[PDB]
Amino acid sequence: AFNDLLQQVGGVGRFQQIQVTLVVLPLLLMASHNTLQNFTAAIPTHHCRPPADVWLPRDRQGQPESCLRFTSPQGATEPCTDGWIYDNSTFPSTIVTEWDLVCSHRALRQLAQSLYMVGVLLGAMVFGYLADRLGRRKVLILNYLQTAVSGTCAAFAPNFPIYCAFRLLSGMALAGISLNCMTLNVEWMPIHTRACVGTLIGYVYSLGQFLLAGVAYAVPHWRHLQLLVSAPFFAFFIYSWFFIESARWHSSSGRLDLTLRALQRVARINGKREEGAKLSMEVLRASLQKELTSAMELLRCPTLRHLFLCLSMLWFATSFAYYGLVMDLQGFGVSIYLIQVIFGAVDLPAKLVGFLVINSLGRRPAQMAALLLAGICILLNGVIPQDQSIVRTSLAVLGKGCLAASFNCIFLYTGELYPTMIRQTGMGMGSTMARVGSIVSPLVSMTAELYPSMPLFIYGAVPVAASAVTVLLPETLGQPLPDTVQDLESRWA
Repeated sequence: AFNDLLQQVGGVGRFQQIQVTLVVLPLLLMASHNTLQNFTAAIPTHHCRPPADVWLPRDRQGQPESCLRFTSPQGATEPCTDGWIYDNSTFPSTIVTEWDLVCSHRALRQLAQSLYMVGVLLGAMVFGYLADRLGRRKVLILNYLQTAVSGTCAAFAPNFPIYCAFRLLSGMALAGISLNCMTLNVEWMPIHTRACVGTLIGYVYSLGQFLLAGVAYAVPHWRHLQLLVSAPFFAFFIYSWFFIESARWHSSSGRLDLTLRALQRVARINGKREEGAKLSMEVLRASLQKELTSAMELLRCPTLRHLFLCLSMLWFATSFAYYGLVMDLQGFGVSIYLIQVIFGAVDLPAKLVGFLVINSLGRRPAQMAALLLAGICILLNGVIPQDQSIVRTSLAVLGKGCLAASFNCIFLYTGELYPTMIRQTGMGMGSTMARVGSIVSPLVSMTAELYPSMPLFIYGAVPVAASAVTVLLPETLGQPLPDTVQDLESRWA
């Protein structure tokens, strides 16, 4: 037994203590690299440049129009041609100022985010197979270097295609590093110590936002902000050479001497110089007799369809509602730094109370309550006028907290419901649908010209219909996990 071997060699000692932190360190910058678009592409106030030879319309609010200008001295008007004048009050320079991505090309700002989010999905897909074929350490270091190079070269991009391609490569590598970090940590931790690691992961991810806000305030310029955000990955790659490959993959790959050498090294670096000397080729051979010995069932057989459909719908709806909700800090009214700080601070109590609710009551009432509350909050935010921020901002924050709680709730539910044979496949498909929702969310946010309230209305309407699906999901609180598809058949009967 692998757990028996881990308990014999020393379990969680100095080796694991160093490894967990040295592996989870970059997830602090994970959130920064995920959210950096909102701060490097903030749109400032602008208006049409006066001609090179009083020249600008005004609206009911009294501000000069940003896409119109006079044609006669002080009448008819002609579209802006010469250029644009921006305001350097709060944002000295962004990509919008650099490339004049306003009016006619206002969609390129969202197109950049969409092409970046394609990268995360493609990276997950490719690098899962790459890791399964060539181990975990090599793919980790390759993704480290790719992230470093892509992030460094993205700041120096004379052309929008160059910037977009570098962003897509960065997203690919970030997906790779995240997935491989999670897999390696799970593999090296014992079986019973997995919920603790997941909590740790969640916490780190939540705590990265404060660092993002601090560094963004420190460096307002977009080029320098990008460079400073992507710089530490080089030192991270430098230290990534001192990693040890996981024993599970080595055992499953048909090679035993490497696995035994790694186990002996781990035992002798933790401190158990007596226990680490008892490992033998034949003893390990006798111990490892059970471990040594797809989508077809996930879709075709009628036993998993009625669960896969609902789980995919829930994952997609959650990601679609969350990843577009996050990137709307400018429109509330208060300073975006304070808004980011509040968004990063409110998550912890929401997840705590969500954990309490799901552990004291059934899972379906918690799921439906979270989904419906998030949808209602978003709908009310869309309906309410934007003049008052004291209530609109608070409602948006409450919706974000509810969505954050629902994410963890569904993360637990999917694994706890899927049987032992398709559990990994179901989790992978759920993550894939989540990434698809994250991809489509900016494209829905694109549809703002037809109606100002259409994006918020759609964002608040999707979870409302999504929450009504959860009723069909059977509860599993205080019940043993299903093992075969036949066992689950009796429960639904």
